[PDB]
Amino acid sequence: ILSTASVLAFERKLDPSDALMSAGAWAQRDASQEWPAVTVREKSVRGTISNRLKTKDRDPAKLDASIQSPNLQTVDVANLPSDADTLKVRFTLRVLGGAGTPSACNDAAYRDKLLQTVATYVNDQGFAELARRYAHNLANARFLWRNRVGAEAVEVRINHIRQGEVARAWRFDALAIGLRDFKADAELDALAELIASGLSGSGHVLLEVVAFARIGDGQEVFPSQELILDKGDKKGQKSKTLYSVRDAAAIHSQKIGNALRTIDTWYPDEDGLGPIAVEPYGSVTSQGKAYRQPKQKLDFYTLLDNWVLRDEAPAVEQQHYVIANLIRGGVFGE
Amino acid sequence: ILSTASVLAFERKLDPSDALMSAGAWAQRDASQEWPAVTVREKSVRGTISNRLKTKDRDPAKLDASIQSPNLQTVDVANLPSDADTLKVRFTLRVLGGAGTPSACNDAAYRDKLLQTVATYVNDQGFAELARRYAHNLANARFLWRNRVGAEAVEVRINHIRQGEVARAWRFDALAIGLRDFKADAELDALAELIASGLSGSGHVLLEVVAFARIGDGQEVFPSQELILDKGDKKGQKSKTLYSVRDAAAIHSQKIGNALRTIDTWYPDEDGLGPIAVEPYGSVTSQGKAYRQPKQKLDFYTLLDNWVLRDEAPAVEQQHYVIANLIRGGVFGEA
Amino acid sequence: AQICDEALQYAARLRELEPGWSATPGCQLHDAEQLWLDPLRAQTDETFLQRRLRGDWPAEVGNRFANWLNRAVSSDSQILGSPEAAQWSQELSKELTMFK
Repeated sequence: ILSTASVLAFERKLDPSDALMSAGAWAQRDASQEWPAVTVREKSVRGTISNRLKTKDRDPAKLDASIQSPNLQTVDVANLPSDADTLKVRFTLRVLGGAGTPSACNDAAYRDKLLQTVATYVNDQGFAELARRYAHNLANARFLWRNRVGAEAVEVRINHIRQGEVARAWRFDALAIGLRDFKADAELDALAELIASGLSGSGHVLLEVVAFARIGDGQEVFPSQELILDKGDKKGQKSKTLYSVRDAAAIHSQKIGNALRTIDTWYPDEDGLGPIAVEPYGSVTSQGKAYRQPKQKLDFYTLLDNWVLRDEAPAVEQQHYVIANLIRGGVFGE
Repeated sequence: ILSTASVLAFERKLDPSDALMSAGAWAQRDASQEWPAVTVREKSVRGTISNRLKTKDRDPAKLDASIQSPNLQTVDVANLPSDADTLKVRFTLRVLGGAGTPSACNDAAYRDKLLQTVATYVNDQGFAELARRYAHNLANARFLWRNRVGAEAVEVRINHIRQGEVARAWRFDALAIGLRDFKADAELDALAELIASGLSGSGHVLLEVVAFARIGDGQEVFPSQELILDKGDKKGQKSKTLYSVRDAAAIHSQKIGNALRTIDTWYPDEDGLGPIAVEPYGSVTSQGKAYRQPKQKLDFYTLLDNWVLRDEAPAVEQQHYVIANLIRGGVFGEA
Repeated sequence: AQICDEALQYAARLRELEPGWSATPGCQLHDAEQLWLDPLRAQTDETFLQRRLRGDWPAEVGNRFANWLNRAVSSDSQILGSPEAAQWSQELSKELTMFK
């Protein structure tokens, strides 16, 4: 009998970089090669005790009167200069190709069957529905996470770097293209064709993405906050640390990958909520939900194990979901 | 009766070094002597629970609460700088010579018979095919394992260090030279003649191999992940440790040695897939298959016991394979 | 400062003994400083102790520490006094409530 392999290692296609941030004035976006980078400052604030107080075994009103007395915190903040109203976010993106070919597989018969199934998918249908949604998520600047909610003009410039030059430069208005529906455009299907050629393996694809946003003069930008687990003893810590490449505020590359990866509009309880990041057991931990629970038979693992082993080929949307999870990569097994 | 020796120790030929990684820009690769080294850095990331859940004895409420809530993991990463689009990886290689002489034996008559067999192989045909395939594995940048699959253009320079400086420098386009086709070029068989003269013992050959790969601005490069055995496989408190020599990301020397040894185009299955690494019971544990199993009589031990004891010579490609195994070196010998 | 951080080091290096102590004898001085040497928050496991977070320990530990430093440091300037006791008491009390 053919069973799934115990070691399965799928490499990451659509490799992003750390997206570095700088600041400048709008309409000077063309000469934005020398804009000063946004630096992370550390500031100390004094505030009130603003949390639900524990009232289990403390004093009723004596030691629980930590109110009427401030608390003193020391956090980080990234700001624009006072004479700059435009955040510029720049990163690179490689599109590798060879999606369903794992870098490690124990069962070789399973590897041959999986490669046959993936090549069957790519030869009956191109990489035309995945790369279109990837080019859409590149088009609207969803990689600006909280830097997109209050902007009046978001413009994305995408260069296809050929040797050391540019070979094709796209320029999209990221606010006309919504974050929830995938329309068609004369400049967007060309980028979808280029990402499809990179995904199938027809050519080496390297893109430089740079997005400008008008937020305002001297306002606050939100780079990636670092993950530091603070402890309950010896309190009075920092409790906010923003990530930085060398004296420059930046976004984590996995955050850019998550905002480029959110193409899943096929989950059984959607009526127009919008795309979700393609995950096995596709879940938003910030929103608290977990769509495609294994109670329903729409998990990545059940769909893959029914497609490859039992040859129960799913619907075309679920095929797009499974191949998007293979493009993301990961560790599968026993 | 001439049974095989009880101990057999063959020292490693083609001894590589730990390949250091640094970063810089393309079209200034000639002044790549002061390029800043790629440094490994730890990062804590937040992901979702994405693995096959053990739903055998656990309650469903804890399982879907686990897939709802995130999980936080600390891994290492080595990236290029934002102005650097080229990874420069440098190692040194010695080829030794005297591939047939073992370093340990128990039966001296077996030692003389094995040396006679290797000498008949050598004066029948030199180390031309093996050094041709080794020079091919040096020319195309197979030692960049995951640093090659998305590179736009790879250039591999190979210097022959005569005293402390170069005496012959080759420069190859590592993407035009494929990973499976063994072609013929003038610089390629010149380097093959050098490696053959080093393997025959007719000269001291030390090479410096420096490979530049154009990956892109600020992209992730991949050194060797360290095997942490019985010190950190308990909690999962550190999921991915990378290998660094001295404040510099580096590739393991035995990984470069496995990359150069990927010349075995001969095995009883279909040879159209490309070469595999030369090992007895030729095994790709990442691909999970063992070519040259002991069932089909084409493993290294069966061919060696047929060649030396019973004096039946195998096919010429199979004796190419077993002499490549003797170049690899190892521990052989029955009880 | 060196004396109170030595007391903090004594509280930290005696956190390496065991989580769970008991009503082992000698409780004539051992009710306020009983809980300054923390119960490691792992032997508890169901909140069997109600005065662990009541606030009873830090002012009393600072008071009895400053009384120890009063009776220990008394030069030819013989009396040291109660306001100095309250000052060193509130000093150690701030550095003990700094833990949470």
